[PDB]
Amino acid sequence: METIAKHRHARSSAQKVRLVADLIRGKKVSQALDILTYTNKKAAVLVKKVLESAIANAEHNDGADIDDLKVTKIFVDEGPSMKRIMPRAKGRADRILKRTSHITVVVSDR
Amino acid sequence: VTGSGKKPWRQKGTGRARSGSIKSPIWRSGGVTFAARPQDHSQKVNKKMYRGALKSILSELVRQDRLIVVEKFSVEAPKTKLLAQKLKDMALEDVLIITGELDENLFLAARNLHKVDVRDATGIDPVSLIAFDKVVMTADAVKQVEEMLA
Amino acid sequence: MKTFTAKPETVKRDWYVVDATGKTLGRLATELARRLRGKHKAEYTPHVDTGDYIIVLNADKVAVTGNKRTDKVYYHHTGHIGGIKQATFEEMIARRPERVIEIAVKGMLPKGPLGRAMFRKLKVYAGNEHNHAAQQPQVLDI
Amino acid sequence: ARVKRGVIARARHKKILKQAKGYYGARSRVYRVAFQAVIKAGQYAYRDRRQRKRQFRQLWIARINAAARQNGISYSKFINGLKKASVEIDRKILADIAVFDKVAFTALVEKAKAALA
Amino acid sequence: VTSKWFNIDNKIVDHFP
Amino acid sequence: AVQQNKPTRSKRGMRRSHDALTAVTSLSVDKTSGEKHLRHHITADGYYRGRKVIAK
RNA sequence: ACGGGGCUAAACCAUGCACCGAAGCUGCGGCAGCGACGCUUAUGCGUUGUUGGGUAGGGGAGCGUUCUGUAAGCCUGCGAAGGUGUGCUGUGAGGCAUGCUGGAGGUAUCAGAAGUGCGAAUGCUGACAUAAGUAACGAUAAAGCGGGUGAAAAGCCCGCU
RNA sequence: CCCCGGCGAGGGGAGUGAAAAAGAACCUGAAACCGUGUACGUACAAGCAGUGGGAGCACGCUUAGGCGUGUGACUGCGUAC
Ligand SMILES: N[C@@H](Cc1c[nH]c2ccccc12)C(=O)O
Ligand SMILES: [K+]
Ligand SMILES: [K+]
Ligand SMILES: [K+]
Ligand SMILES: [K+]
Ligand SMILES: [K+]
Ligand SMILES: [K+]
Ligand SMILES: [K+]
Ligand SMILES: [K+]
Ligand SMILES: [K+]
Ligand SMILES: [Mg+2]
Ligand SMILES: [Mg+2]
Ligand SMILES: [Mg+2]
Ligand SMILES: [Mg+2]
Ligand SMILES: [Mg+2]
Ligand SMILES: [Mg+2]
Ligand SMILES: [Mg+2]
Ligand SMILES: [Mg+2]
Ligand SMILES: [Mg+2]
Ligand SMILES: [Mg+2]
Ligand SMILES: [Mg+2]
Ligand SMILES: [Mg+2]
Ligand SMILES: [Mg+2]
Ligand SMILES: [Mg+2]
Ligand SMILES: [Mg+2]
Ligand SMILES: [Mg+2]
Ligand SMILES: [Mg+2]
Ligand SMILES: [Mg+2]
Ligand SMILES: [Mg+2]
Ligand SMILES: [Mg+2]
Ligand SMILES: [Mg+2]
Ligand SMILES: [Mg+2]
Ligand SMILES: [Mg+2]
Ligand SMILES: [Mg+2]
Ligand SMILES: [Mg+2]
Ligand SMILES: [Mg+2]
Repeated sequence: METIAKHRHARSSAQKVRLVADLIRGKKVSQALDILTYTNKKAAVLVKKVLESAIANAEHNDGADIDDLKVTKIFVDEGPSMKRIMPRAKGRADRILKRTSHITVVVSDR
Repeated sequence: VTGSGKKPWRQKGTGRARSGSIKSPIWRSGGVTFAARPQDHSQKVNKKMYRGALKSILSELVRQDRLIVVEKFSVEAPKTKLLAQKLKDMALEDVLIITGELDENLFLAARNLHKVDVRDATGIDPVSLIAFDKVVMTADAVKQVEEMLA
Repeated sequence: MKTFTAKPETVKRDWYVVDATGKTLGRLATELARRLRGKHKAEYTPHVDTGDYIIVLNADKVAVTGNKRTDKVYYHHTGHIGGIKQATFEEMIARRPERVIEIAVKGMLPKGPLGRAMFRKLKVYAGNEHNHAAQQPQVLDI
Repeated sequence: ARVKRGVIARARHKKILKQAKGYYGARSRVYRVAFQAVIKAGQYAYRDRRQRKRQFRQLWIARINAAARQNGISYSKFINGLKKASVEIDRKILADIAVFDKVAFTALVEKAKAALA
Repeated sequence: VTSKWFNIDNKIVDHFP
Repeated sequence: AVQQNKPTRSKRGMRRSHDALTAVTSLSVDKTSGEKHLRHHITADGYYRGRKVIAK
């Protein structure tokens, strides 16, 4: 059994969130939850909510058991950007890109 | 093209390719380089070359036996049902009817049939003869076209 | 049919021992390089090391003709600016007897990761004895 | 009649990018860099169809030179002796015998030493 | 624009007469 | 100063080989409460090494 | 200031015979141009001789794109165009068949007309990279703690300094 | 309608529909660009990154055999448009 949880349009760039997701790839959800609780990164809060939500989709929808779930597959994708303007000196202006993400977690009991 | 003749930026100093108009064809929304005007495509064909090519067409229809000659062709009422039956007896699907004078009823009978054209000897043209599969000429129409090509 | 190519994992290599007393430096080093590379075998392949292992004894008794004994100079540069150092043939035989033969054989081998693998099959000693009695080297009058 | 370049341009760009498979970096991804790479690789293939006939002969020579010297004769004297004995065997074949039939390559050398005598 | 004041300053720009 | 050529996507990923985060090796378990915490830190309700230090 | 190692010949002079060495020449297979001559062409074939590096440039012969007729025909919800793989095929531009996606159009042959082919123009428009998770976060007037709310409080509210 | 979440954003089911990877950012959905997984290579090795030769490995196919596909240690030649 495989179960998905996504967070589309998460508000942080993919490179920052990929640092956190690489900590929990392949771990059991028990170890994954307490690793995410003691890293001081904003992306760890985002990733932890998608993980706790995938776990919940497993019992309600799929009827799995938490004791033997593993984080089989996790990845982050680049999302759309919101383009802004940053006025610079001597009349020039720049282009700020506020980058977003798509966080996908997949838990499997096997 | 609707726009202004203003130069978008000055000639030197900008670091951009030289531009002189927002309506040039290089730009998006600019003019077409060799834009079209309305045209007349009609050609000249000599009178003798035109008439010499109807004779080739006519003598070639006879060779491939697509020219059928009769003496009377008419329908008694302007009804597409009648002309349809008459053509089935002669075993004709699509056909160009050439008659000496345009019958008032044969014209109104044939114009709902898309595979049938009724025409006068004065108005036969090269593309009609080649196009249709069979040509039917009444006898009074053969002598009218023979003199016209002389 | 394609040409035969020697395969790196089935080549046969052998051990030889050479005495270098009274041999001319360069006229010995060419026979070493010839067999280190494998040119004496019908199975020679350019991209395979098909040579043999060679032990050179008495490296400090090799000979040069003419005035090369005191006039042959070995230059090298240390990398730091002004670091050009030289030694004559006299001085290197005194200090590094084995280095003299290895410099000569090394310039005569191909350059690249395979020519550096051929150079590892040359064992050079300044004395008369060697520790490779287990390899059972044959004698070569080369 | 306005004609759009969309379908046709894509086919012709995808043809060059298909021959550039295995190339490092932008040379297998970007059309501009991959077009030059495919052209330069066709010049090498043409030039190296001539060198394949030289690199292989140069290798056959050197295996005959090595097998002949085990029978006490050099290459130049062994090749001369076979012309004097009217033997028309190929260098591609002679180098083959030198590896697989060492007793038949010997018999050739007696034949060449005899005529050379 | 055009500046980049050091592309207008002619001590910096007009250096080789 | 500015680059003369565009650095590739391998030079970018090699530079980031040192950018990874390290997970906390272990969490200590409280003597009485039985709950995990960072070592040398009070737990989430004020137990530290058995006794309750923050009665809040 | 031999390409290097090295060389007292592996240097130089003289003689000689071998061999190596090119996309030169020969062997074998194939294609095309131009002549000469003939099974007699019918515009082609056969024999033969010969030629076949190319910028500016001149001459010849073609591929594919959109549109008009042939076509109220022909293919297509038993899967069209488009997209993405695979195989075969032609000297080339290319063609053909088919797996998956797609979900309604396409169009032989032979003629006709061109907004008919793009890597460059500091080309134009849109998207997306690089530097790089780097500089910076806008006056060096300054904060500290307790309580409250709240999913969460350095910054909000209340209080004392 | 249910479930995680902050009475969120976002998602997983259920249901509608021929189709929901038609879900409102909605026909088709290319390329650049960015990722996850698997096979092979890569930490003594110098340069337009290919080309000719070529071992080994991995997966298929069929054999009383080496073929196909992917990778490419080592090696001759090679200074983009
Ligand atoms: N260098 C100064 C003065 C300056 C403004 N514009 C200039 C043009 C040219 C030379 C100097 C200047 C500045 O940037 O404020
Ligand atoms: K205007
Ligand atoms: K009508
Ligand atoms: K299709
Ligand atoms: K451009
Ligand atoms: K970056
Ligand atoms: K500041
Ligand atoms: K679909
Ligand atoms: K894509
Ligand atoms: K190579
Ligand atoms: Mg500023
Ligand atoms: Mg201002
Ligand atoms: Mg400039
Ligand atoms: Mg317009
Ligand atoms: Mg007139
Ligand atoms: Mg030289
Ligand atoms: Mg010869
Ligand atoms: Mg040759
Ligand atoms: Mg030739
Ligand atoms: Mg020519
Ligand atoms: Mg049409
Ligand atoms: Mg089409
Ligand atoms: Mg055009
Ligand atoms: Mg160009
Ligand atoms: Mg855009
Ligand atoms: Mg930028
Ligand atoms: Mg830096
Ligand atoms: Mg810094
Ligand atoms: Mg800073
Ligand atoms: Mg401030
Ligand atoms: Mg406070
Ligand atoms: Mg449903
Ligand atoms: Mg539709
Ligand atoms: Mg879509
Ligand atoms: Mg290594
Ligand atoms: Mg080393």
